[PDB]
Amino acid sequence: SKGEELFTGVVPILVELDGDVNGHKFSVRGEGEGDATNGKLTLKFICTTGKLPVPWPTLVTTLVLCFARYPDHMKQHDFFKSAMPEGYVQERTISFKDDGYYKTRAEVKFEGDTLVNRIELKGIDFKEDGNILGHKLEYNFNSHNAYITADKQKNGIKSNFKIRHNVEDGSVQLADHYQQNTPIGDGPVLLPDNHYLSTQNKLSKDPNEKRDHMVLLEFVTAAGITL
Repeated sequence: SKGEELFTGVVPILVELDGDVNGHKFSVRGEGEGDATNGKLTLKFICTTGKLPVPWPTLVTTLVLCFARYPDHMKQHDFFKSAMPEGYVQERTISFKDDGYYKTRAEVKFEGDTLVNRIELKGIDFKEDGNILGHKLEYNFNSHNAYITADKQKNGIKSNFKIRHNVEDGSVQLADHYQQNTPIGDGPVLLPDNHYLSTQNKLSKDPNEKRDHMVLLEFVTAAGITL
């Protein structure tokens, strides 16, 4: 696609999330950069409203799939870049087993030289003293893969995948994601054959940062279509 040309190099990223979970209002701002040539993303996120009232790991998937590395033989299946620079809407429901759910709406698009992900998140039905409101999840993130399918009726893609969040007591908290993406513009996009994205996330802290924050390194690689 033409949009892929915008991703030859490292591109600055801005992420802005406004959230409301069981009426708890919070905001997150992230900045960093991404390189689709190796699928590498590096960002630092800060909660600008104080302590983040949900666990950082539960926001990773919400907080830019246009930076996935699509191998040469798969570039005709990269919807995310094909929608750029005008961008796409990414919507999810994320259902936490035995607990509440998030609904998210985001726009991912260029503003100048910078790729911006701006999200509104609503969480409801979370349990008092549960893993989410109680912050009982380990500060880590399991590698995972997520399958992408075309949604030709909406000129977009859809994906369903589960995230396993480790709980402090050794149990697992599943987060079942249902995702839809649709282009913002009316130009042609690439609707893919079935494939998957392979994602790894390293979560860390900045020793000099006093605010509640998350340093994230992510690799995202497309796979599942042989030459």
